[PDB]
Amino acid sequence: PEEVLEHVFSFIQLDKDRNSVSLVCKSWYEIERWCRRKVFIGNCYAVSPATVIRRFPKVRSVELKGKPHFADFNLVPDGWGGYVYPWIEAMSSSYTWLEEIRLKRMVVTDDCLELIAKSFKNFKVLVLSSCEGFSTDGLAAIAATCRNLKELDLRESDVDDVSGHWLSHFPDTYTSLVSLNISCLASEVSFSALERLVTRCPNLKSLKLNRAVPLEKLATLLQRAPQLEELGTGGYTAEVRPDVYSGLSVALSGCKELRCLSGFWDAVPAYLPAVYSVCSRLTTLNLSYATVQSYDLVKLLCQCPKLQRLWVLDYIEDAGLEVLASTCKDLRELRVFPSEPFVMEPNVALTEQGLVSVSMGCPKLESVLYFCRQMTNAALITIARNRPNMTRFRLCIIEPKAPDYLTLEPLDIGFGAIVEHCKDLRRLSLSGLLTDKVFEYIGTYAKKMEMLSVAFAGDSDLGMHHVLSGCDSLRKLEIRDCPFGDKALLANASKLETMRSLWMSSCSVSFGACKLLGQKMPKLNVEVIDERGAPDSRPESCPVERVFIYRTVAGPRFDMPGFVWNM
Amino acid sequence: LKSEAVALESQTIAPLPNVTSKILAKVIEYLILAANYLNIKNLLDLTCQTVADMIKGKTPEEIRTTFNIKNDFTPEEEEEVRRENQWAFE
Ligand SMILES: O=P(O)(O)O[C@H]1[C@H](OP(=O)(O)O)[C@@H](OP(=O)(O)O)[C@H](OP(=O)(O)O)[C@@H](OP(=O)(O)O)[C@H]1OP(=O)(O)O
Repeated sequence: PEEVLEHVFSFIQLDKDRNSVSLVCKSWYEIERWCRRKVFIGNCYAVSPATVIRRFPKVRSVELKGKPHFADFNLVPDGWGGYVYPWIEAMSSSYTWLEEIRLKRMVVTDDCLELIAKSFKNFKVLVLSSCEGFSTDGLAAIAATCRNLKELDLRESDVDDVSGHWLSHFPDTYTSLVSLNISCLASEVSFSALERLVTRCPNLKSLKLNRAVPLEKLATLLQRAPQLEELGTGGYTAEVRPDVYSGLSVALSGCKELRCLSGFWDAVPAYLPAVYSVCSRLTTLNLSYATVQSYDLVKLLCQCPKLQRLWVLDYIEDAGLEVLASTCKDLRELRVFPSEPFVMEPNVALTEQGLVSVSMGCPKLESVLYFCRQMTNAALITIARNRPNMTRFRLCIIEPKAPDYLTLEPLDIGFGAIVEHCKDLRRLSLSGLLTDKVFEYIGTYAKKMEMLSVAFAGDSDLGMHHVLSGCDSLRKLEIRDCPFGDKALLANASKLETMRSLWMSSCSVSFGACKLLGQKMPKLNVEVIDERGAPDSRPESCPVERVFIYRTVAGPRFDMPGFVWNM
Repeated sequence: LKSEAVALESQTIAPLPNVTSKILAKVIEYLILAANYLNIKNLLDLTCQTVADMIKGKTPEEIRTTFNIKNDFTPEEEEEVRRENQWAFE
């Protein structure tokens, strides 16, 4: 009976499993759609709001993603798109019971936030990840009105910081906060309102402060929330005083469930030790903002045996990474960011050896993002052989086209070893000197790769061809500054219907190829993004600044600015 | 019961035309159809989860194989749905 099938489905919540059940027969299709609780829309222009709402009438959680990843490198001009308002407007009428909206790289305005606050009485979760377009006034509308709000998470968003007064709009009757991430906000929130908020929210488990909360006020907040599981500090600087340090130490030690620490802006080495009571059970440490030196980092890391995720500046150095490799046997993810990315000569002793050390020492290491100035094929081969379980490998050599510094060869064979030996590698970002041969290796071996990012690499269209011809699992390809043009794109046009998207900027793709691709593939949006005026004002052979291609069931979008043309 | 605390698990019970003696025996000892008919929440959950585990990670074809459902989608219809599923909802 229908009621049993719906109950069987209640235990099936994976998107892919949902889609699979929807295709077994027409009856399962109907029962499935009427009880689907969440939708994940990885490209907001792949489908229209109306299509979503009419298929899945009883959705309570929506996740939407807008601009592609290279937006992070400012390669998507302002005004390109990713407007969420059309989605909020459509849902406002139909999804009365909506509880969660999670957005990434979307343009979200105060009008959006006001309409959310007003339309969705049961609204509980707002995650704005790398979004832009709104201000603390929109935030004030959410705080004033969303009586049931549990999560307000603004991670990496660009907010118009009009005033910190917004937070004082949460009323005295509001007690339901579970997660608050305001780390992106420059404006100072009322500290008294913040302390009152934390005090009255007994289920608060994640509190990620902004920089404007000074270190001398931190212990105060921690005393009010001893149940915290995640803490992002505010500022981490003060005059060095025994009373301040002792108050901080005690407050942190009273947080027995703390597992994740971040923030640390302007961190003073004298005050880092106050977190040591936490260290023993910490599983995530984000020291990205702390410009503290290797030895101080090492003293902290020495006593984090349970660490699973570390983000750290290259100040860790090869010596700090050797320590990490012996101490943190459960490490799963390491990200090492550049302290001085605009200086060509090394300012720290961080090289390929640091990454080699961690590859040898941490048997569960499977996700790497590593910025460095030098690399060898030998090191990459050692890494691949040591870690055949690697699933995400992103290596960012600061100098474009830097060869192996010992042999002066391209890094083709080293990355070749990565894709050959790491059979479940799903994400790869390439850098260093690379020829078409690395792409041949990728095509042959990277059969599980879903996301590939390429910059300043390859020799000819043959490189891009090997990737489109060979990479069976490819979902996202993004390319900048490579000698790839018309031939591989057009020869592999049908492959594009199997991918979320393809991005190519500062490559050799002609306007004429984009026009022809658009003609051939009507179910693709082929968007030429060019700030030099109408492309038909230059010869058809002239390369476009950018092209962004994506499959869609919605057809050409209605919100293109003047510098975007759909073919 | 014809096919106290044990009986009262069933909200229907709280003379059973729709349950067989063999299946009733199992219900007491503690199927999906009986658990639903007798409105016994926990037996429903156990049995419905077990069924869900027969579906998870399987293709549409494997599903109607383990069950015994025929594909009533026209090829046009099946392509339109699969396309929407993959392009929009994955
Ligand atoms: O499955 P996708 O839609 O391709 O999303 C991926 C995935 O993030 P999600 O948790 O939203 O699935 C990545 O997680 P990883 O496995 O690489 O760690 C994330 O990477 P980060 O961990 O760095 O967040 C990456 O985001 P990004 O491309 O910004 O690095 C993002 O891809 P999207 O760009 O499509 O969101």
